[PDB]
Amino acid sequence: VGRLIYTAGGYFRQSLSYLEAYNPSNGSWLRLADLQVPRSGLAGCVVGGLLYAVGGRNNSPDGNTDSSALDCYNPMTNQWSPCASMSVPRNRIGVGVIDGHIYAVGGSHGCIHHSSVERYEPERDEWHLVAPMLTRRIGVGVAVLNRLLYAVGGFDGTNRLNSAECYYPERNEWRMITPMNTIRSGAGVCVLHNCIYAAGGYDGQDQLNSVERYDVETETWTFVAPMRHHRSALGITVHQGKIYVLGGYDGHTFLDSVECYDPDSDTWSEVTRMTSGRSGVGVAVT
Amino acid sequence: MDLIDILWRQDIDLGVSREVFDFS
Repeated sequence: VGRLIYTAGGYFRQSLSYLEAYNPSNGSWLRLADLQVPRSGLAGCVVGGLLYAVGGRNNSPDGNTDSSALDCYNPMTNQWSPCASMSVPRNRIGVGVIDGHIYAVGGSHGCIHHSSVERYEPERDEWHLVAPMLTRRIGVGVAVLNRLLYAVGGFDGTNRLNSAECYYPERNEWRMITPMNTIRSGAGVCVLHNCIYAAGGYDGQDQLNSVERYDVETETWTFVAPMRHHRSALGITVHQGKIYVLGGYDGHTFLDSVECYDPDSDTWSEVTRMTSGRSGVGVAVT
Repeated sequence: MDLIDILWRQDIDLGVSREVFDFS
């Protein structure tokens, strides 16, 4: 009956179509309706109890086609529906929700690494561009806290980034925040107890296990306990006050590992694994 | 610095192989 963690898409041998739901109360997994088009490097989010899958790329034996798609999944009917596509394809997109609107941040289309950002209004089924980031970012992690949206890390097409910036929707303005301690592309970014977390990622050479968090009051990033496994392109979400990380690539393997961070004890637990290893998933909870 | 290298570097941290981006 409780909230489930949804994982959509991803990569193992080619881009994937899986939608599976995880119940952290017992570690069980439920396979649901496949996405209509495989994609890796997508994002997931939830608005009004509906799951959305946004952007990515279909890496298949035929091509490497970037996605502009937005698809909506209804857990009560187990059906995927197409929504309006974005202005441009966005592989390695970041997504956050403010007041019921979905913001699509950065990502790539062919050789283009975007700084542009657009927002979707579910009640009108429309996307419109808003102000661009100060930095081109793909592989960027996004989280929203008290109606400010953070874009953390990523890759600008030449440099992996430690920098981060914040969007102020009432001013349609982006402003740089303090940079992270570590360069991270493909990290998992989320918010928990008024801190923005960046877990794992890739610094240009190594997949990382380290985790740091940005305290909005102090404006400082501080390391917390490292995950049990190094990973980039991991899914991440918060469920019942704990962070969950799912899958990723560790420089050797496609992980099926899921771990759960308890912020009181500052510890990571190995919980029940994915049904198969994969990286570049979209995740959300409801 | 060619287009295969640029596309692959967008997914290198998923663990995707460069070979996946090269079609003859």
